[PDB]
Amino acid sequence: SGIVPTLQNIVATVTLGCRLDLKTVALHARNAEYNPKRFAAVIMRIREPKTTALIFASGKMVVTGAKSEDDSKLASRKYARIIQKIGFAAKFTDFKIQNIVGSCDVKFPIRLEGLAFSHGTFSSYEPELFPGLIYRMVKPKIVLLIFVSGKIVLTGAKQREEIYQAFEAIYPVLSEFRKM
Amino acid sequence: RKTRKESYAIYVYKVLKQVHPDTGISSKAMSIMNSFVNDVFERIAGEASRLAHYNKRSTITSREIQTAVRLLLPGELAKHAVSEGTKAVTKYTSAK
Amino acid sequence: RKTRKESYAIYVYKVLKQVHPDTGISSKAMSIMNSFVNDVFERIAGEASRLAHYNKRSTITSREIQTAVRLLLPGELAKHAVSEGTKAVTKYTSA
Amino acid sequence: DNIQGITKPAIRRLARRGGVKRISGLIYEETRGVLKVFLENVIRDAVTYTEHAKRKTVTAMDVVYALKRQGRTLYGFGG
Amino acid sequence: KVLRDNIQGITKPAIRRLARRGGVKRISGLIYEETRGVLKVFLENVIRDAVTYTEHAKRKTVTAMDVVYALKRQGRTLYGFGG
Amino acid sequence: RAKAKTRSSRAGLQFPVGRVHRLLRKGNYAERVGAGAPVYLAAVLEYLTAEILELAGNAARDNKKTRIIPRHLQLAVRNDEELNKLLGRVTIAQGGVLPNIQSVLLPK
Amino acid sequence: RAKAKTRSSRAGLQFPVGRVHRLLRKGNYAERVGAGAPVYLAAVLEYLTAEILELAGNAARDNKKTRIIPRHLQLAVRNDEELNKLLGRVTIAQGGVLPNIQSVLLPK
Amino acid sequence: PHRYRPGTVALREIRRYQKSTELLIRKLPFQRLVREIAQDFKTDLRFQSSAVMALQEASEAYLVALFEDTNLCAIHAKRVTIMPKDIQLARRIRGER
Amino acid sequence: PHRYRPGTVALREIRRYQKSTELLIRKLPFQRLVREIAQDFKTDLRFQSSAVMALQEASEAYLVALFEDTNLCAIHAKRVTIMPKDIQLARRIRGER
DNA sequence: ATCAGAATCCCGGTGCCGAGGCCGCTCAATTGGTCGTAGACAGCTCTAGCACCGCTTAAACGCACGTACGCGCTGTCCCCCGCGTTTTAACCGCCAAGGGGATTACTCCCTAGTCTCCAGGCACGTGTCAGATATATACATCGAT
DNA sequence: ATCGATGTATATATCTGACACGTGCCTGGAGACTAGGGAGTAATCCCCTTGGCGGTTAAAACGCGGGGGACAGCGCGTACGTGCGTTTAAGCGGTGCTAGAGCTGTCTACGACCAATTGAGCGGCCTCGGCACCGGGATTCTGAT
Repeated sequence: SGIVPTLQNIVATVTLGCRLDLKTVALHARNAEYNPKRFAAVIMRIREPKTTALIFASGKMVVTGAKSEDDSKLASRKYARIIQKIGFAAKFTDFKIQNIVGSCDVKFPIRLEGLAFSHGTFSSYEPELFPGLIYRMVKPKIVLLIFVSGKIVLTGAKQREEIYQAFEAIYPVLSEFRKM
Repeated sequence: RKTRKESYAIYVYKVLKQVHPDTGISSKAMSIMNSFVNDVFERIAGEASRLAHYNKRSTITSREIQTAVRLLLPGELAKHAVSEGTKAVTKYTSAK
Repeated sequence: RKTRKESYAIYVYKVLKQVHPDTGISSKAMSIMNSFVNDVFERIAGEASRLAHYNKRSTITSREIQTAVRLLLPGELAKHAVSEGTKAVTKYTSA
Repeated sequence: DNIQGITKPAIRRLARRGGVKRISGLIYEETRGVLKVFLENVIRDAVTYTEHAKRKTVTAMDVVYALKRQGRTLYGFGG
Repeated sequence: KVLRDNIQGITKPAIRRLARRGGVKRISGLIYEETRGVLKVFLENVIRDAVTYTEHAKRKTVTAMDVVYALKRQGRTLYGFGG
Repeated sequence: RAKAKTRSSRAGLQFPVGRVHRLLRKGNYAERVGAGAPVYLAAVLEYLTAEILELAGNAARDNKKTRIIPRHLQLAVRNDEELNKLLGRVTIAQGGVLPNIQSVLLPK
Repeated sequence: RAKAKTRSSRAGLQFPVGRVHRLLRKGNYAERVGAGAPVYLAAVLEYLTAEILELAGNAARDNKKTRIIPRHLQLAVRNDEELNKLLGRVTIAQGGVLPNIQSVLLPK
Repeated sequence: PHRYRPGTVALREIRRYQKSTELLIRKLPFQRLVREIAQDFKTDLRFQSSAVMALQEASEAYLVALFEDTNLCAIHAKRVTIMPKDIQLARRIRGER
Repeated sequence: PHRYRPGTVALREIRRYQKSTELLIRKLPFQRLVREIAQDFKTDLRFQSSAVMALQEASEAYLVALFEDTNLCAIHAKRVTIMPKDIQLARRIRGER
């Protein structure tokens, strides 16, 4: 194709490795939420840059909502220094970028019915229970959601080259399955 | 010549003459009374069987019949039927 | 140890793993399946008892159970249940 | 077509015994269908009871047992 | 011990919730006392039968089985509590 | 061997306790049948028969008839409150219905 | 010397022909129980279990939950026509209802 | 001439047929209906007379009770005339449809 | 501000409570009602937890089926509101009165 | 109120057939004895139901307000009822036939009962994984805007 | 038209108690052999279902005027739905304890079984009186006035 898919959600996980308490993190931060019946962990949100915070008492840190991979690294660093200035010891090891989410538009509709009938083992479409079409090729572990409009969103990636190679790999079949 | 088919006809007639010594009863009404007695017998014996199976017992006693009567029949009817059954079982035990 | 209490769980479990070979089943749905099997057993055996007492027979044969199945179960369910039962009785008497 | 033999006066007589003052004109075909469904159920169970006894006549006791199976116990024809 | 004013513990929102499961779009105000009376009648029937089953067994605690038999006796067969 | 006093006379019943015992044993209701169970059951059957026959004789006298017909048994059953609950799912043949007309059908 | 063998295997069944036979004899259903009656009855119980569990597994797949809960059995029973006729006077606990709204309550 | 108001002789007929115990369907058309219905289930069937009579008493008791419930439906809808939708409501509330 | 029309949130509650399976009556007031009702029949009863759960499932299934029949009665009378006479008609046609 | 007029009810008479009573018979209940077993009672364990107490928070409750719906009224028209006339087919009675259901007698094979034996199924321990539930992205709907 | 708040259908994360499964045991189910009686089969008989003829009359079909009831439209007012602040009690999580469920052991009362007796109950026959139909008079509602 040629267009870079715009990265939307960069979900990563960093280990902290320490004994924490929930009331002190819930009270010594800003814009946090704790509902005990839903989770035994405190939820929080940071506006600059936007990333939803997910704090565990076992020394675990889950970042979501970063705009890029370097944004996720600096967000995990910010959360780490938040944990250091409240009074515990946070570190920056085992940076696991388990989810990379990117979106773009091909600007042309794609005929879902043709990809459902030609690739019935690869896809399945029903109009009232799932408007999106699922596609899974074999060289990455990847789930695809091509839409009627032609919207293409990728998720579950570890590096953005996977979304690039999978977009250039799915571009031929939607390129021979145009619609107006 | 034909099979001696069992029937409650003479007992319903005796009870009718006990409660109404001049009133009689038709044959179709006698068949309705016979099938009524058979139906209520099958209901009380079926629920007595259920009561014996629920409590893992093998004997239908008068307690099973009393509880099955208290289950089947509505309130004042069931209390008077329990009174009649208890009087008759005590009269049967007082005799040999 | 508590006294042995029989149940139909293992069988309903084997039927589930034949039919839907990957799904599980909750224990509440298990108790529902056990009480369903017991209820249909009581229904068919009660109609077989009535059929044996009506025709002055003292045995419960496969014919009494088959007629009780035709009386208790609704139409297409009764045809397929009669077919499965006859198939099983033939496979049992052949062995 | 003997289902029509359940005549409009007969359905009117049944409704008068049911305490019905005024009867619409579409009542009769639905009542004939309802009666045919009822008789189909009862006759199916009675013929099942007949075939089980290896008989070929439908006795009154088969109809009575078929009615008790539905829960419409009937007095006056044995039991 | 001693219990009273409990049929009104079957509250008006609870009756409205049961009607919403019944598919009822709009409820009169006189519904709730009628529904409380109906529920009281039903519970009296089932509980009277359950007590009779309990007594016949010479017990003093009403088991789940007793309720299930009391509902099967009334044609309200209930699956999921034993058999 | 003394004079064989009928069991029904002992219990003070008209209904046959021995026939009820034979039907309880041959009906496959349980493995065993206690001695007081047919006595209790025959007493209950006699009481219910006496109740229906009393009310049916009352209905036949109110209709100024001597014999009880199915119509009188039907009036007796459907006019009693508890007998209508006991025989709610029971059709009495040749019995007809209760003479009940709804109020909105009666005129000015 | 036929050390290991069962009746369900001979009848090609998973349901126990021995337990069903013991329950038929201990249930006081008749004086005697034929040899093919528990085989036929276990086959019928197996078929009805297979029908309900098949429809419940389809409901579970449609609802994307692998485990079978009471709600899936209730949806399977009330959505099948003939199983709803077999279990019309049966309450399945924790089952809920069918999502049915009448048309006159739905708006413009 | 002379003419009754519509519904007076009808109410008198209600009183007449609630006073009587006779069969309101005629015997032979009902017997033909029973045999026609039975024919599909099994060919070459006979019927005792008491069987046909029992079916008549059950069918008429069912239809009379259904017309009482239908009348309750019609009175409930501020009507006196029974419609087929009254029969459908009566059969749905009993649990037959 | 914001305001819904009367009846849209009602249908959303209909869809919610027909989609869900929980018990809609609260457990302790129902248990207190069960114990007061059982008090008349006999004294010093102890209720198993499962017994009260079974009574609650059966009672709510009974009330839900009665409200479905009540809704049929109300729609039959060209209404949307269920009246107590709808409950009385449903319970008489069922055979409870 | 009143009066003609259908329609139901009471009284009496004729008939008729089915309910009541009587008698022979036969088989099913009774009585007397024996024997196995089951359940009534005592006693021990230990489960789980009740009673209470404190905290939380979501549901219940009271109220304001608006509006949609139940209900009453009016007009219309349509379609069911009341009735007279024609038709038709159910009903009664009477007869013929035959067929199948009930009966009895003989047989044989199929199931209960008993003993042994072992291995399926149940209770229990345990491990792990379906469900739950928070966050982007995307989409029907609903009603004020 | 429009828009945004609200549910909804797929992506990952961890967490948890319930569900899957693995194990020991034991008691219930299976193999084997037996009698005996219940069921299968064959001939018979009779009764009761099927089928037909005939008439005849009471009931069903049909036509038609009209009246009254279903039904649509309309107005209104009020009762019920919706939303919001408050409070109340349900739910949950521990603590304690003890009634009573439940199981075990024993033994004796009690019910199955069996043979002989016999008398209650059933089948059959006969008769008479309760009931049903018919005719008439009297009363009871119905409807226009």
